[PDB]
Amino acid sequence: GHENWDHQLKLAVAWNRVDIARSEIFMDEWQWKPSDLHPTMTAALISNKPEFVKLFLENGVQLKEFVTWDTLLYLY
Amino acid sequence: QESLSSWIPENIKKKECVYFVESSKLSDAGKVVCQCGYTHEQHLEEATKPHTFQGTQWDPKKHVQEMPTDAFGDIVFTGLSQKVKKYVRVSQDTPSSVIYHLMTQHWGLDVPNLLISVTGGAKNFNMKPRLKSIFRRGLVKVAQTTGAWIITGGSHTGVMKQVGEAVRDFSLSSSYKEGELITIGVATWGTVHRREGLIHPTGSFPAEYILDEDGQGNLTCLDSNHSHFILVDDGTHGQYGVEIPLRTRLEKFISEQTKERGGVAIKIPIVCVVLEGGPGTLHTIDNATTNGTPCVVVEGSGRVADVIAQVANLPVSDITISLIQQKLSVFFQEMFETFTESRIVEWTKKIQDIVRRRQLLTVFREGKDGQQDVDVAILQALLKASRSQDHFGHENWDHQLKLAVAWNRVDIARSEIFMDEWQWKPSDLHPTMTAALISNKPEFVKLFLENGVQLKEFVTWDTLLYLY
Amino acid sequence: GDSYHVNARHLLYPNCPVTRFPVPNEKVPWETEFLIYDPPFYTAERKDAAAMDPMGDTLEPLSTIQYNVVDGLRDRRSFHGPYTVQAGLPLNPMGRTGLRGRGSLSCFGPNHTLYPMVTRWRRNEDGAICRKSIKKMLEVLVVKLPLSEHWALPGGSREPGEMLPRKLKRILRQEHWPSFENLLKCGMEVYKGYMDDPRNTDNAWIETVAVSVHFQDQNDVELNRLNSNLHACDSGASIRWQVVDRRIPLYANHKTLLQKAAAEFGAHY
Repeated sequence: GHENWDHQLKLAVAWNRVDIARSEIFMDEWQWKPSDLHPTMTAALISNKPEFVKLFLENGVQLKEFVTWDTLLYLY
Repeated sequence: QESLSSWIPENIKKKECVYFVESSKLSDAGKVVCQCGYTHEQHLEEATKPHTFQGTQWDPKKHVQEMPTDAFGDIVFTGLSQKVKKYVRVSQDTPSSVIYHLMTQHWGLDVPNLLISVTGGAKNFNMKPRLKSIFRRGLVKVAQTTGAWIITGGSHTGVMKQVGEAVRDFSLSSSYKEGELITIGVATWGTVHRREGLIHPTGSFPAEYILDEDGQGNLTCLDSNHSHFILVDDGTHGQYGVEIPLRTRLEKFISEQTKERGGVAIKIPIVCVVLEGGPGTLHTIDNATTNGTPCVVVEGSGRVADVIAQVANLPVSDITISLIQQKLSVFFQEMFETFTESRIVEWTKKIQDIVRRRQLLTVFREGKDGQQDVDVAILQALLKASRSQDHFGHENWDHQLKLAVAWNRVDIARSEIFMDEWQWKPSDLHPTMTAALISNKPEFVKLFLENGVQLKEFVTWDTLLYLY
Repeated sequence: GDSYHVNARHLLYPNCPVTRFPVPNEKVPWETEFLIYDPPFYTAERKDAAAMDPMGDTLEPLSTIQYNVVDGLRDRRSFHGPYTVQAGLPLNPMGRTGLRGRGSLSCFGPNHTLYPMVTRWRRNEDGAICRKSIKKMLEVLVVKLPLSEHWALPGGSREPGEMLPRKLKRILRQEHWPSFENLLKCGMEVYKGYMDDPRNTDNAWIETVAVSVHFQDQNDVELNRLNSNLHACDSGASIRWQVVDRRIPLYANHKTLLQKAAAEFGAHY
């Protein structure tokens, strides 16, 4: 499956740098859908890295569709 | 909004089959298929009747009928955006004036200054990144600053994908007038994947449409970045190419309307730009440039574009069939064995007839020479094609100036219209100056004053009364 | 990029702490002169036992079975051709392996095994075949062993003839229905002959048969009863269907069979 593409993104967000992810992870050849970004966005939101939040918003994640009840309870 | 939902089914029709003639070839799990096999045991949603005749080989001229349209309205993609996109289903043959009256009045689009018809290969492909960024930036630049329509197939594959990508990049920018980029998409209603959720009569103004790549058969799904959708319908499920005989008629009808602003009036110019392409795209290029429309090909990233890019400078009759045979074998190299020798004679004839007319055809020459940007290449190609058009007198030079002032940009006019070779006298600028004065463009006023128009000689009594 | 058995030439023979001789790409075949070739003779400790050939020390004249011919219960004859014999020992028909002896294999020469593959199309929710950019998708049934760390094809050593499916699938399929799938085992073949493997010495190598039973209709027929012949949990971890891809996580040389299998149907890669 395509879990390797999720794994590369988790690696790029575990390191702090964002130039790699916009440089070659989000180049092409994945056809990701924005529901498949909701885990790592959470990890980008807790550890206070706003650059990855801006990058995920530029690839179109919907904040109204993202903040559920349980995700909010987990964030608190 | 209620007037639109009244007006649309009163004017536009759709097609449907009424006669069940079960076809021989069983479909992929769709063995009940009556030569259209749409959704029943029959190719029908009507009375499955003998229809007083067992007419075998159900002719579409004899079988299908027209009815009012039940599929119009507005759409929104489930979970990809929040904007709404208008869409309609039309029949195979509606008069283009009806569609034009729909697009101007009810959807609320102004008359465009330019009509760009991008075409290319349906299959997916890739290109170099520098060429990709240059092409995307130039296309969004010219379509934003000109006030132009972009018309193409509205499917998710191929060239039709990539242009939509460029539009999404403008949605990343969204500096001012986000509704300026208006792209329409013409697609076949029969080959749309999850289209069954759209069919709701009397208006479907919220219409959630999901999509899934690879969760579909030979039929395809729509693109998501296009702004309006027109789905032509014949009444056939598995058929391609029904969109082509309406798209050309619509383009030729739009390219004859006259837009009048200020004092001046022009006819809307039309250009076609091609990408990677295939076999039929070359025939489409030839059929377009026979009528006098210009054409701009892109050097690089072409299974059929790079052929014309390489052969563009060799003279006529220098091209031989062995030359095109080795070019086809080096560039295609996959279907190149599959091509017969009875069609490369056809392709020599077509390419000789294309490169014969050195005026309308224009290669891009990416990077090497004349590679300022994409937009100035398209505009220079359009002006060069309008220049070589025949004329009794110097009214063509007036026409190029009226075209350059209808578009907002002034760099073109000072760049090449006022270069040399006209010997204009300043009394021949008084109409367009008026049109530059009403629509509040001071740059053209400064340019006309630099070429020496006398304001004391310009403002008559009647010109003043017309200005008020 | 000459096609040599690079998995057999791979250093450090499995589960036995010995190395093989360095055999470069020039001196692989027997026709090439290679003077410094000193392969250490190594066999398994359980290679001198029962059923399997006791020729681990075959300098003794105990090596007396018929070569390139069916010598009774051991059909010691290659699918590729008549293998040459030196000192009563077979030489590898593809080239030098850098290690002499019986290895962990059963008998000398070839060791005939059988690899069946079950192929079906990949359906969507509606029931049409899914597609790549041009080609289609194929689904194969694959077994994960609990102590292998690799998904592998359900094929075993062909120590019996028609119970070699059962020898592969005693843990997998059934016992009663295993005769029924054995009737269904008469299908189409893809490849037969020498197979690369890290357990290849200069004397004992592996040859196989690749039969390919295919399911055209994805509703019932053989597909429902083969799913109904699931007596799966006997001595294995898990079995499941799996979509074909180049990045299919599998055992190494099994993917060479599938790259030859998709050509017989036109899948993607």
